[PDB]
Amino acid sequence: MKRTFQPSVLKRNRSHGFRARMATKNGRQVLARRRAKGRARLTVSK
Amino acid sequence: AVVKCKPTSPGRRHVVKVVNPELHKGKPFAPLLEKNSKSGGRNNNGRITTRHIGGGHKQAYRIVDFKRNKDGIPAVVERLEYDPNRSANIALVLYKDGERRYILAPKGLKAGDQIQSGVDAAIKPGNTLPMRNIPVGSTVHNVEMKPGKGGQLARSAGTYVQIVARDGAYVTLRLRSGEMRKVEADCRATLGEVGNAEHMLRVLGKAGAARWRGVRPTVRGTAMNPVDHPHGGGEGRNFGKHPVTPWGVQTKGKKTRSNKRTDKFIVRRRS
RNA sequence: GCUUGAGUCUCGUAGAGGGGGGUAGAAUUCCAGGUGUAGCGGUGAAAUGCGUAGAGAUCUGGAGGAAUACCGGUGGCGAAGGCGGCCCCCUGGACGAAGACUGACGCUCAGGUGCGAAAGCGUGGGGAGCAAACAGGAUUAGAUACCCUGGUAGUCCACGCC
RNA sequence: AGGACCGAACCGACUAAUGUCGAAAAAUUAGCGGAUGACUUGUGGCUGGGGGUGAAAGGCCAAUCAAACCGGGAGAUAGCU
RNA sequence: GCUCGCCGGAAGACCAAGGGUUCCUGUCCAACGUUAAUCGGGGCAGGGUGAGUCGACCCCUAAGGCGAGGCCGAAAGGCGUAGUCGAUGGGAAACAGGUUAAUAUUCCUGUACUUGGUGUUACUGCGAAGGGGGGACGGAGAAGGCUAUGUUGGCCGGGCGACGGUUGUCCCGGUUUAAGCGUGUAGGCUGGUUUUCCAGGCAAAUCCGGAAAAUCAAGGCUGAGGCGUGAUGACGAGGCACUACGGUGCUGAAGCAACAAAUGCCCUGCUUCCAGGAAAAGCCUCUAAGCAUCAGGUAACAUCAAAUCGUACCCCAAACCGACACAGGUGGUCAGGUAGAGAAUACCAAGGCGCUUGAGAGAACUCGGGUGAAGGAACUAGGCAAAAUGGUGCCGUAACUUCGGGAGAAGGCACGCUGAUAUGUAGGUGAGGUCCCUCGCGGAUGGAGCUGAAAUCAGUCGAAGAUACCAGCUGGCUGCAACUGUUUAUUAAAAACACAGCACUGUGCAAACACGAAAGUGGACGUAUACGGUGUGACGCCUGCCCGGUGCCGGAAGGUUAAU
RNA sequence: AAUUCCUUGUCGGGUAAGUUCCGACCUGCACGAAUGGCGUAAUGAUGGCCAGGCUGUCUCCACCCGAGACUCAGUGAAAU
RNA sequence: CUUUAAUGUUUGAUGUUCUAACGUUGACCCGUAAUCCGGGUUGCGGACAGUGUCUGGUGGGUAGUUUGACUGGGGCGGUC
RNA sequence: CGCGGGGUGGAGCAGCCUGGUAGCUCGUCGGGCUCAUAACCCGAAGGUCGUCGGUUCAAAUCCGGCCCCCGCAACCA
Repeated sequence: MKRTFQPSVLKRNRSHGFRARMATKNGRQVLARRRAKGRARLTVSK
Repeated sequence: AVVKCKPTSPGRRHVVKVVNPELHKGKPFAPLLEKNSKSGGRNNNGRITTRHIGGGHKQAYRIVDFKRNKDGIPAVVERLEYDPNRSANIALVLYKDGERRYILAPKGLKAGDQIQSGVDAAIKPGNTLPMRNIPVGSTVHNVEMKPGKGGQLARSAGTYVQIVARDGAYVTLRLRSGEMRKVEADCRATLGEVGNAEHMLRVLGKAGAARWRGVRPTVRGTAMNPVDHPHGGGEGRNFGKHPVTPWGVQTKGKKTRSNKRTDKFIVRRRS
């Protein structure tokens, strides 16, 4: 059958990107926690 | 007229279409068109506020001159178009100054007839003039609610408003639903009924006929499950609760008239 | 060919003949209001119904639908069914007067075609009054009847069927 | 002309069989239904947790739905094992 | 390297998406591959992606998102105007061949095209976020004119043949050619040109629209293809030639005719029905605020610039998504020969594979299949499974009906090959010749060549001629739902849902209702022949009795009755 | 009867034999008129029954052809 | 004490008129090329409507919950 | 088997609850009306209160046993 992941980098960035996060307080708090945990892949990018 | 197709296929045996030879079989006037997006009954938030809205064939909005803000100028009917948005026909009317403005097409009006707007016009079907000059007991359509709004009532196929009495600054109207109403003395009305009078006999025929029109399937309340609708549940079609709307408010005979401001105008309510 | 048949033409006569479109007064019902007050209404009697939340009664005004007193007559018109307040437009038939004209084109008519009370049916409007079915009150041995209070279809309208 | 007939592409999934620690966390095979429409499909957006959407099964909402997932109250509570 | 076998509307050849060097070369074999491995999408080192014309970026805009002020909200934040983003959309311009171990419409050869900056010359009124035109559009269907493309014929070149015949109506291979420019065609749309006037186009206008005269009868626009040219050029079978034996170098014939013909193009057409079918810019055009010995606009020409990013390979799969080298899923484009209605199917071509475990044996039994004595559902929950029917043309065809159907009802007949009719007909296509002409890609006539059904008659072969693949099982009484359709993705496709239609009832527009603490939106840029809710469910004949209880509409006097 | 428990009710047709089916009889445990009643051409990957055709479904299996199974070499699991 | 009359006065209940509150999702103009919004003129309604606070009623639209035990297995009956 | 109600003149049914006095309609008998019937009018009579037993001064009644009728229940795996 057709699975649950038909990737498209445009939609991937439009709803999970950096600017996608830097738009809401909820988003800015998520990016806040990534730095708090000292993560390398803050968000999905290249 | 209202022609009926032969039963060559199941679903074609119950179709009656109104064919009008006066309809212009060409294209609409480009300078008076505007896009119009269907919404499926979604608000700003995005939820389906009103159900049964979707599908439908893409249409173009023919902006119609309701106000008739060009008084004292004669106008000639060029062609009878077809406006999908309206339930009635529209008439391409070109004034004396070389300007085309769409108007609702009255009953007795074919291609080639003349009309002028204002208090100086002749009492003839199609002319628009303030009600203080219109004879008491006349039959009009497209009555104005406000002196300059444009015409709000009786603007559908074959729907007219009968003027009952003219009392000073207020004229007692008699709407289609039977409700008597008063309106200002300077409001504009339009003689005769609205054309496309045989619209009521269109019997679509197929389920798709209503589908490409723009409506959706309405699921009955007895069919739904308990949490989905006030009715639901039961082992095989069981009812027993007083008929209510999808939100508990009891329908089938409960008045929801609550305006309080227009109580003063409404004389004799529909009975 | 002729002319007494039949038919056409010149001029008038009376008419609820037919269709569409307008309008008037009487009367009823209803709606709001004023006056005013205990019955009203009903019948053989009575009861249901309506009324002190104030009817009936009377007056002012208004919305409406249908039907057109008197004239009206074993009077008139049409093939028949059938059709009457008044008015306009379209139009048919009938008869009379004096002559002219075509010159038997006539009589009837199985099948075929059209029109055709009322009731009924169909799509969409309208609904005052009247009124099947229906409800109740009486009548009665019983009353799914006659009588009485209400009341849907229908009766009205345009277009079709029968 | 047609929600028209027959029949591939396409979408769907009625009967049977195999498979059931499979080739595969619903598929293959032999056939079936629709096939100009209420059709199918690509890309891109919108509606969200007592909310959404629903040709309505209480089905569907990232292999999870009579109330999703993750973190936090929280070492919840357990006369029970 | 030689055969066999398999896909060939794919298991072939290219883009988009998505991956991220898997592409190519040399070398290596511990680990990976379900085995071996000198092999490889594995390891190690190296090489490879070349653009003014492709795409993106860029200009424009849809859904929709964000959104200065502002409205609103306990804060957060929500909504939204001016605006600003946002392609799956519109908008400028390139084709052929050659070359690499891997890149090419990007490199080289040849030949062209588009838009701006700057400058000279000759002319000349130009000039906006404003207006007008343009862009600009639906489904379905029919026909004509063509090409891609293929078969055949002639031409050129090779061969004339390892078992009988084969110098001939003989066999094999090739017979390719673009963009641009020029002509402006089949065919499509629309009547042209001029003068005057105007409450119109929120200001103006010579532009558009409108109303009157004049004059001619054609003008303008659009437009695939063919033909010239591009091109005495490229490519080019096959030899000559040197083999590091992988291939290279050099040379080079013919290169035309007819016919068939698309789902491609003309067609963003034409006719018609209805459910009535994006926007904005580029582009063309008219002016205002103004600026005019200017600036600028138009045209020819010289010249400069056309940046940046992607470009390899996989792209119906061992490289994406399914944990895997997974019998699965994934949009678009080209898509040949014979038979055939066809992209079905069978067999083949181009091209690419033999699916990463093999070798013997020939037991029960399981899965996938074939045939089957006599019988024919006696099996069984039940004809589930298999079998059988199956094509075209023609004849023929019931009950019942809403008069469309039922119906392809059922039930039958003819099909091969050859000859003749007729050295292939009907018919289609159609050069040469002839004639005319408002002389060109013209019109009639004319008929060669090419191509080509089906039928009639006769003959002959087989047990069987729609001989294979492909390809309905039919009829009868009846329940339910009218019907096409939808639904439990992963056990339920149904009599459940929906449906057109009917009924009741709500709503007089700042509409009822709905989302939302609110604003604001949807309802509707619609307004009672309209919209919402509910019930039923085509259509036909109907739809009877009850207002006690419940709910609801109305009436308000009295009784009771909160806050104050 | 998609509704009848008692019931395989009773009668008739169908069959050698019929708890199902078709058609009627009304004693309707407990149908019934828009939570619609009664019919109906057509439609149906629908429910029930019948007749023909057709056959390995079965009577009763037999043989044959391929893929596993058995044997050999290599690699090399699992629930428990 | 009661029946009651004129005046004054005290609050309240109706009806009508008016304009200044307020509404104006009417017309027009300006900020401004901007259908939002604010202001300005004007027309129409008009001390209503609507909003806050208090209050009665309706209220499964929604939320948190209870609905016992013994029982010769549980339910029903029965009983405490 | 259990729960609840019932048994009353010839017939259909009150009264019972909250005990002492049994009522209503049709019906039966007799009379009248009419030529005769019915209908109608007048009048009287007519009931062991299913049955047995107990309690009370007193029982159709209140309680319990049995017979009969009636509605329901007669279950989940």
